[PDB]
Amino acid sequence: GASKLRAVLEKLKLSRDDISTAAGMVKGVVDHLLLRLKCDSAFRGVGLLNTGSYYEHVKISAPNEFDVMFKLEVPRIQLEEYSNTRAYYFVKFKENPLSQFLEGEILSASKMLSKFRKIIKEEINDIKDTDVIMKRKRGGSPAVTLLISEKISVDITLALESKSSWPASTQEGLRIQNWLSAKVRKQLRLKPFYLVPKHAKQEETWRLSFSHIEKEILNNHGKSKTCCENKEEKCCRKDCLKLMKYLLEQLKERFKDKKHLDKFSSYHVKTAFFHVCTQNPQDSQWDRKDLGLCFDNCVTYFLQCLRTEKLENYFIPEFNLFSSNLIDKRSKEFLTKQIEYERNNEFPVFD
Ligand SMILES: O=C(O)Cc1csc(Nc2cccc(CNC(=O)c3cc(Br)ccc3O)c2)n1
Ligand SMILES: [Zn+2]
Repeated sequence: GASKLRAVLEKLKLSRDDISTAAGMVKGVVDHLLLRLKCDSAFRGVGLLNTGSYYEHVKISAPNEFDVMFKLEVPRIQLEEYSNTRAYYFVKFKENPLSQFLEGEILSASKMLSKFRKIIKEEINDIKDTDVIMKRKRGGSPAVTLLISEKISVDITLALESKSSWPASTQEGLRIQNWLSAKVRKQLRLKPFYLVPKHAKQEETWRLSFSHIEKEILNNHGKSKTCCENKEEKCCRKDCLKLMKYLLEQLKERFKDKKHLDKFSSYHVKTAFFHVCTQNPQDSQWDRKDLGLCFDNCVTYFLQCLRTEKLENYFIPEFNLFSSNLIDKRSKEFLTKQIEYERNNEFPVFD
């Protein structure tokens, strides 16, 4: 079966590294937006989360779809935990550039997104080169989506940066100690945390964002410092993640007409994969000759999470991604049925 898996990985590589003028058209549009935003006293300290890398995708089956984050440093920050949710907070301070966005003691996520969208939609009209259009949708983050030329899309998210100790909810999270080490857990937690506008079921809440840590773990994934740097040390961690992302993206497209899978995203997949990496910390548990075995095990864990209705957040342990108060049993049982059929028929959806 692994020869079908490696064929799927071979086809996914042929669309990645290919010659595309889109990755430069995206960078040119981003730089335009970022320069205009810096003119405003509120958005003066704005810039990309990972500079040099605009080319970031949530979707592995949609190369034309890009996803960027615009970070802004919020000093003198003070958080207040919304309704014992563990993940959702209000933003309070300690005259400030964003004083124009305050409502009582709480920072308006709506009025901040408002000025943010306003500026962008004006910067698009000042581009008579390419036909950029601003799509407006509800959900907090992604804040805005741009369509360059045709069928080339960029999702821009606004994130507040706090160069201070991560919230008390994260104390027992990121259990990488027996895999990536205690030294690494200490280092990563010394990095800043990001907050994106996100509505909790109105309330002007901000949610914790760990996108920078995710990329950090994925680009240095072995117990060995030289994992995947030589022939003797070749693992299948990344290919296992790639395939799980591709399976959920394919099933989501298959049943776009129904509404059962709308609630599932690559984040449920990545959270589940990191729990597997923790459970199997050795590089010898991910040898490249075991791709079929390793992936089936990844599929099995994700399935156990759907059936038991338990998927702990990788960063905030008391937060369950699969609780009944977020995703209904019927939707999880539909996703279980589809994955079980695919696995039993050696993944036809991959084709
Ligand atoms: O924006 C949406 O609707 C889709 C979406 C994105 S994160 C989410 N749920 C979500 C709910 C509660 C607490 C968090 C905290 N963060 C993460 O655990 C996280 C994990 C990885 Br791996 C990568 C980046 C992350 O920040 C997240 N839902
Ligand atoms: Zn490796």
